[PDB]
Amino acid sequence: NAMWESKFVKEGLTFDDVLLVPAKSDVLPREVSVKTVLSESLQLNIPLISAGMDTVTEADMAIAMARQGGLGIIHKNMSIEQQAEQVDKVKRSGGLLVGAAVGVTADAMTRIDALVKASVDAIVLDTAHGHSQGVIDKVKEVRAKYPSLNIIAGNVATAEATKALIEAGANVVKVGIGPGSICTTRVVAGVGVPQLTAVYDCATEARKHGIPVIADGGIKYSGDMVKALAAGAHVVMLGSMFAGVAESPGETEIYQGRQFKVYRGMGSVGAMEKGSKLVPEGIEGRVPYKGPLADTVHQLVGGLRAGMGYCGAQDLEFLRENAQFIRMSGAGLLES
Amino acid sequence: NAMWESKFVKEGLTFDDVLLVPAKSDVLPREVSVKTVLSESLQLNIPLISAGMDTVTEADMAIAMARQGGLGIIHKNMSIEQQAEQVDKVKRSGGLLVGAAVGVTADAMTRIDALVKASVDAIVLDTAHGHSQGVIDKVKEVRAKYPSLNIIAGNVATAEATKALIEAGANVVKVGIGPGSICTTRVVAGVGVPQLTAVYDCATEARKHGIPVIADGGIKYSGDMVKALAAGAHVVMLGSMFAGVAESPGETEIYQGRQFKVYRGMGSVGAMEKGSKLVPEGIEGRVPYKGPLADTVHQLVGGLRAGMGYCGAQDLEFLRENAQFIRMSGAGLLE
Amino acid sequence: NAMWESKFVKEGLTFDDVLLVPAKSDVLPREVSVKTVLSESLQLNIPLISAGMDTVTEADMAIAMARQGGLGIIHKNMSIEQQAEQVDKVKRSGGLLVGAAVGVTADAMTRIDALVKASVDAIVLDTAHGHSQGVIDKVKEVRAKYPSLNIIAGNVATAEATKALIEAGANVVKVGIGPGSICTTRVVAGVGVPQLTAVYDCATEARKHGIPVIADGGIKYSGDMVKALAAGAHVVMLGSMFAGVAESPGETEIYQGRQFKVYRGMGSVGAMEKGSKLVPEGIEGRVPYKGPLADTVHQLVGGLRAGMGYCGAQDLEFLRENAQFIRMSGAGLLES
Amino acid sequence: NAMWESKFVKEGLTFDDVLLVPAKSDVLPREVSVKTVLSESLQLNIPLISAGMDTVTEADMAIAMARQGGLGIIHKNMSIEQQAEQVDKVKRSGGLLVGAAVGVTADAMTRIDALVKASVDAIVLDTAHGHSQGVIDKVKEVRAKYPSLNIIAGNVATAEATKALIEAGANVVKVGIGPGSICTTRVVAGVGVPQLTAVYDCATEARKHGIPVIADGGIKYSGDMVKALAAGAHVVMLGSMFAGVAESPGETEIYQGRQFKVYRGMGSVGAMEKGSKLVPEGIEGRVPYKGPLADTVHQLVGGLRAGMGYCGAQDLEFLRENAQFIRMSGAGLLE
Ligand SMILES: C[C@H](Oc1cccc2ccccc12)C(=O)Nc1ccc2oc(-c3ccncc3)nc2c1
Ligand SMILES: C[C@H](Oc1cccc2ccccc12)C(=O)Nc1ccc2oc(-c3ccncc3)nc2c1
Ligand SMILES: C[C@H](Oc1cccc2ccccc12)C(=O)Nc1ccc2oc(-c3ccncc3)nc2c1
Ligand SMILES: C[C@H](Oc1cccc2ccccc12)C(=O)Nc1ccc2oc(-c3ccncc3)nc2c1
Ligand SMILES: O=c1[nH]cnc2c1ncn2[C@@H]1O[C@H](COP(=O)(O)O)[C@@H](O)[C@H]1O
Ligand SMILES: O=c1[nH]cnc2c1ncn2[C@@H]1O[C@H](COP(=O)(O)O)[C@@H](O)[C@H]1O
Ligand SMILES: O=c1[nH]cnc2c1ncn2[C@@H]1O[C@H](COP(=O)(O)O)[C@@H](O)[C@H]1O
Ligand SMILES: O=c1[nH]cnc2c1ncn2[C@@H]1O[C@H](COP(=O)(O)O)[C@@H](O)[C@H]1O
Repeated sequence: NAMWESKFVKEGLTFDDVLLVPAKSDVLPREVSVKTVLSESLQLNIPLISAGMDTVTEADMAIAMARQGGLGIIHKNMSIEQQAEQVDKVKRSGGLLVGAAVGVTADAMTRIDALVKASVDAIVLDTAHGHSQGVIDKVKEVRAKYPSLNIIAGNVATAEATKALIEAGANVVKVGIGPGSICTTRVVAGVGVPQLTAVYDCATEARKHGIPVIADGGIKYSGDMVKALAAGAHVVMLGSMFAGVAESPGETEIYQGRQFKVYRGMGSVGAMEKGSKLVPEGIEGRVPYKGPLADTVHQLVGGLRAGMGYCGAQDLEFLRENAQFIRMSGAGLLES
Repeated sequence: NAMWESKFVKEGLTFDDVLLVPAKSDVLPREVSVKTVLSESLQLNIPLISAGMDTVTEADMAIAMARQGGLGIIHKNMSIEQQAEQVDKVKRSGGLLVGAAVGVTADAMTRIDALVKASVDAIVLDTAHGHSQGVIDKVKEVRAKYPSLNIIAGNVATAEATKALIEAGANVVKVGIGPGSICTTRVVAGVGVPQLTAVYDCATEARKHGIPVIADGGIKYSGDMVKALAAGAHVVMLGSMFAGVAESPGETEIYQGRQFKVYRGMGSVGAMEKGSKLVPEGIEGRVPYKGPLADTVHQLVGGLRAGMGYCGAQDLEFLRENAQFIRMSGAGLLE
Repeated sequence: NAMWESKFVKEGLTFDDVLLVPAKSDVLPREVSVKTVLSESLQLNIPLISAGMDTVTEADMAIAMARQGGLGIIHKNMSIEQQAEQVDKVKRSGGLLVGAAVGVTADAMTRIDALVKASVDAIVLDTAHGHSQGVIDKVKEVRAKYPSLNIIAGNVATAEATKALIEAGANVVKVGIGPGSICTTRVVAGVGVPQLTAVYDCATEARKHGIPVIADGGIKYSGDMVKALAAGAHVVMLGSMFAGVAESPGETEIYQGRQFKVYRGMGSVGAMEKGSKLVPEGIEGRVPYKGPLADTVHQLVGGLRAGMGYCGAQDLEFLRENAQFIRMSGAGLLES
Repeated sequence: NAMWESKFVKEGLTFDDVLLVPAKSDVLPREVSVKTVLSESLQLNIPLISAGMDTVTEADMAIAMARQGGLGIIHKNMSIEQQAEQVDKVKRSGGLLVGAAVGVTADAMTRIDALVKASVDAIVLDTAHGHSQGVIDKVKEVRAKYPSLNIIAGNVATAEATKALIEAGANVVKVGIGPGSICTTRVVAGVGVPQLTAVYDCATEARKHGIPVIADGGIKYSGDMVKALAAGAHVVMLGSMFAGVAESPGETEIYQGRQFKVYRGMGSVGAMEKGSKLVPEGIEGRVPYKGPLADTVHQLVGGLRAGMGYCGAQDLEFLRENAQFIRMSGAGLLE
């Protein structure tokens, strides 16, 4: 019974547990490169992806993101025709990159075919639990039919799950169980891995195969994004930080003379029903209207450039490979 | 001086200290089995027991629990005759399982004979301190007279105490010193053991004998329940989470339009008064009314099923044996 | 430079860091013994001492404490005649034990002589910093003149300081730098030792010589007292928990229809001036009126009896020698 | 892959993490020496420097500091001619010590020549990132032209950076990346080092060369200052604690009867605007007016004297070399 003895051995770190250590630098924030290659046909100018959620990304959001040099994932809480047309809407807007989310269902192959005929640039096969035979089988199935299509699969949190996805044929792994700002998985199911540990463990494995990972969830400030990249992610995915912006879908409601938008987990009661007996693992809330996406992105990327300047990272490869962290106690959060 | 040198060596974890790690799964939440076997004559469809507290479980609660696949323990803050008819009332509802609390007093044997006569399915011999000669001796005496009766004995929080209860004749051990929501033991006495550490330590001992443990107390969320089962408990006992439901004893009070219900420790001033020099070790508060028990159980089991889904646990045995935790700092509890 | 390398090696625990582990018990709370022998002529029925502070202990408080089986220390913020008469007042109240505080000053010997002529039962030579040549010299001086007098010296926090006091001739060591509820030493001077660590370290050393220690400061609940005893103290000293009671000196003022009493550190601005260029290391505040001392004591002792019942301690010697602690994280404070 | 494996090994402590341990003392607080020598031509009576920030130090502040036995750094958010007359104003007040901030720009040498001409006692070459080729090269060039001028260079937070600044010619190193009260670096960039760990790491390197360090930032209480000196700094620099005093630049604002003063990071939007594409790394707030500098210094030095009293430190060298800390948990910060 080795599993009995190992039950409490693992330790995990999240964003707040840690800081990046400054090192010798020859490169100003304005002159560092923030480009990343997820694959030969998916090269991003900035390492940011907007979440495939129904209160985050439709055509308008994905267009704005692609123009900033990033990528948007069109969500799956709409019919096949609606999504294929959302993708097409982005592609016709001047050779912009776009991705699209698909559930591991019977109709997945149908949906994917329409998305591919619409010339999608990457499909996202993500469930709440990526380390499942369902996901593995679907990825194998899609890979066999579409040898050249970019497949992002997730979400996972372990090296073991990362290996299973890579061998099933995914060329990008999305990492994150439990860190979402709208996520209640930790409270409902008692399940999760602190996000910095998950990213580093998954990346350790992925690097062996030259596969990139996406850090998905829990990024609350630009500094967290720099941390997530330095822990080994090629790119980060944001929900909450993008939900307040003009280009995100949803009405801008006014309560108390303050403009707000609705942001909700895809595992919330409302979302789960638009996606048609599980217990909800997400909540529904309001975020402040942030204005146009461009302002949020320039602030994020600016945070990252400053981070890279301190680390002496000329490019993101250096950051992933060489940046060092120092660990602090909870009292170390107050000092900041 | 060996004991002097080891005073501060031990470390313990509570629920908020850890998360379960996802693992290879091929079983959906709806497909998983949540059945649990405590003995060959006490088999539960869901791993949930309602606390034997005078504001949590009487016959109505025990009936609603048995129907959902769990078990209620009829509290002992009432006469022998009152307790025996409560038990018989539950059994009247069509062979439902029911348990009954018994204190450790010279009274105890009389009460138990009445509960056996009324067909209890299990007796709970529990005191604040399970690792005491009094409790040991009473279990010995009860086992001698009733070879086949299910005896649950607690509360304990160490392997050493678990072993003692098992050797006396308890076939189920109840674990938890200090974790309860209404418990002031750790403030008044300075005594307690972090509940995941206690469950795991007692499980480690009890497994050697094939004896199940109950994780008793401290469970606020359904995730905490999944953590308790994964740390080695067969089943959990809840007071707080059940106290506001319609089936629990007690009047629904209305303050400022809001329906409340009173919940108190059995070591509170009020409870100790009803059950008759010790300083109180429990408080008395109000919890929100929550409607029918069924709605509360369904969310709990749902949370558990999601948990087993992420773990690949096709049943509770896999969960106890295989699930792995990861530990985090307090700053990691904020996400 | 060994001291450079060792600068950050020590770890310390306070009350909240820890819990007592239940063990096999044959003894009910009502039948355990809480008596302690500090010396052949100073035997206490309950292990409690009230602080020698000007808002805590005068004759009335020391009388009430002695009758409960404990001990009160008459404070030194009064003239010699006033204190000698305060002591006498206690002794004439029917053979009650009493102690008296003295500062390490030139006039210390004068004050002590009057206290001894008044038949004091123990003098307390405590300063803010007991590990000082001033305190050592005074203790030697008093021991040489009064071979039989009980001398409690403090306050100290290390094994080294405990050894220095014991060898200078103190027969009881009072432990505590920084844990006081009214103490700002930690914020003003950056100086302190977490109280459980200090008690255990000091006791480890004192046991070698058969000398008892007093845990002084930081006890906020009865459980902390059980912890302090289990960490090796013979007895505990309380300030704040006794300052609200009827027998404590000071006016009972009413603000908002609520009765309050004034409690202040002896290093506070107000106290330091009644004791006649240092920076204040204590504050001044209000505590709720608690009624008669008897109620507070019965609650404290009750907490301790319950603690002993859980530990299976028939007497305090067992608790000191055998009780085991388990350490918890800060999240472990919430569970309680 | 060695760097990959060591990503998470390092641990760091801040002020709230530790306390100083009392030790054998025979020296009273009034008897202790708080004098500190930075170089043979910059000797301070008290180990305190006011920050070179446009809401902390101009000539009035620098004069009041020099009189108390410390030093002020004239900030650089003003023209060369303005800075040189500020410096000359302080020197006019009877040979008081004064320092001046200089940015790392092509401008820098011109400004420094004007400051040298005005008789500065020390120049502070400091940027957000001290461990940069730009800063190294500028110190090299300044040392070459001015062999005997005191050069303070920062900010840094590693032994490696400390060594680099020393080899370039800095004779004093300023330490602190992220600890400041108005600093948002750790949130915007994710970058920083816990201030006691940084000071100690840089001290460890600098001692090998007999070079002093300044602990810059994060000091809220006088105890924090004692901790910084004991972790190996010769002296501390304060912004926050000095910003509300009468001598600091800035108008006293009155809101709801309460006198406030504005305090902002030099990397705030407002400061960056006055000092002329980077994202802001500092905030702008108000601190309470605190009256004369003298009252603030007296409490600080008093706190320090008590600290050295408990430590047995008859002087600052003993404190750096001998004082021992003890580490505590966050629950131990609550007492
Ligand atoms: C209802 C809940 O919803 C979500 C949870 C977390 C992230 C979400 C992101 C987007 C949309 C919904 C999300 C859920 O899917 N829970 C859940 C729990 C355990 C599961 O285990 C499996 C599973 C296990 C083995 N094979 C296939 C699926 N699916 C599961 C779904
Ligand atoms: C008043 C307090 O009540 C409770 C405390 C904790 C959990 C409770 C759960 C249900 C009902 C009451 C509870 C108590 O029994 N305190 C207490 C403390 C120490 C004791 O030690 C012994 C004991 C020790 C040795 N032999 C027999 C009994 N009984 C004790 C009772
Ligand atoms: C003003 C401050 O007051 C107190 C601090 C802490 C506990 C108190 C309890 C009762 C009354 C006053 C207290 C103090 O005494 N500070 C202080 C700080 C360092 C000292 O170091 C020495 C000292 C060192 C070496 N020899 C003799 C005395 N006395 C000191 C006094
Ligand atoms: C805008 C920000 O301002 C400050 C940040 C932190 C401390 C401050 C103290 C005083 C005044 C301004 C401060 C900044 O300079 N950010 C920043 C971030 C990274 C950098 O990296 C480099 C750099 C790297 C390599 N060579 C030259 C410069 N300059 C940088 C500036
Ligand atoms: O309801 C849900 N429960 C748990 N996680 C969710 C849910 N919906 C979306 N997520 C995840 O949370 C991420 C967004 O996290 P955020 O950037 O911190 O708001 C998404 O990209 C998903 O990976
Ligand atoms: O007053 C008491 N003091 C300490 N523990 C108690 C008291 N009353 C009940 N308990 C325990 O706490 C459990 C319920 O805890 P809860 O589910 O966290 O509210 C019960 O099953 C008992 O084991
Ligand atoms: O002003 C002071 N500064 C620091 N400690 C003090 C001061 N006055 C009294 N003390 C200590 O604090 C103890 C009281 O702590 P309490 O029981 O937690 O309130 C006293 O017995 C003294 O040891
Ligand atoms: O805007 C800024 N961002 C980060 N650090 C700053 C900024 N402005 C000043 N500092 C640093 O913070 C120190 C003052 O910190 P304080 O004493 O904690 O308020 C200064 O001496 C600078 O080293």
